[PDB]
Amino acid sequence: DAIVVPSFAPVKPRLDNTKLPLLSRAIAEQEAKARQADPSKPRFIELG
Amino acid sequence: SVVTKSIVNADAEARYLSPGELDRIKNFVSTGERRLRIAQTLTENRERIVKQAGDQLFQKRPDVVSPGGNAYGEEMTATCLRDLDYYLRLVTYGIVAGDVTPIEEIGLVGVREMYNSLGTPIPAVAEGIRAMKNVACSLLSAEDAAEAGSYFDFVIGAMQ
Repeated sequence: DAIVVPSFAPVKPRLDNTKLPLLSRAIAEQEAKARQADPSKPRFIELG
Repeated sequence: SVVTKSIVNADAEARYLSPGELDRIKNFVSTGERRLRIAQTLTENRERIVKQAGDQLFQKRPDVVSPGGNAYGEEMTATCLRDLDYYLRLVTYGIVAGDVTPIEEIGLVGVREMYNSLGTPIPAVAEGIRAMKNVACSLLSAEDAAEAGSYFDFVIGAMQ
């Protein structure tokens, strides 16, 4: 009386992205470049 | 220009333009619009830049504008500022071309002959062009100011 294929269970992935190598490089770059000086702008010493 | 310099060196080899040289042409042609903008800003404020350079140059070197100097009297002072204006025009040409060959051709070949014949002090001219560099760079954005500094720097380096 049992159902061999009851239903297909969703799975929560163990490996969280934005820790994966490519995004991690990119996240580092966007953060660090934002904190650094900005090209093509008149005022840059004013910004915190 | 970048195009003519690359073509001339390739002509020395007689080879058709190398892939790297063609890529250089691609880069220059692609960034041409930004170059046009830099030249446009400098020529739009050409009057202010030139006059401020005159003020600063005379202040660093009062002896050129003192009595017994080349720039004594309104007419002589005006001719000195006209020379500064000519070199600013040359700098805009060089920015647009992307190479310093136009600046060299029009104004820098034989400048020592011309200026000492006129009696004008070449090192003082160099200080004036340095003032032009500072004023123009202040008007320009940081990215634009870096390139314009190079074009001014050839002029001052030749003057020495």
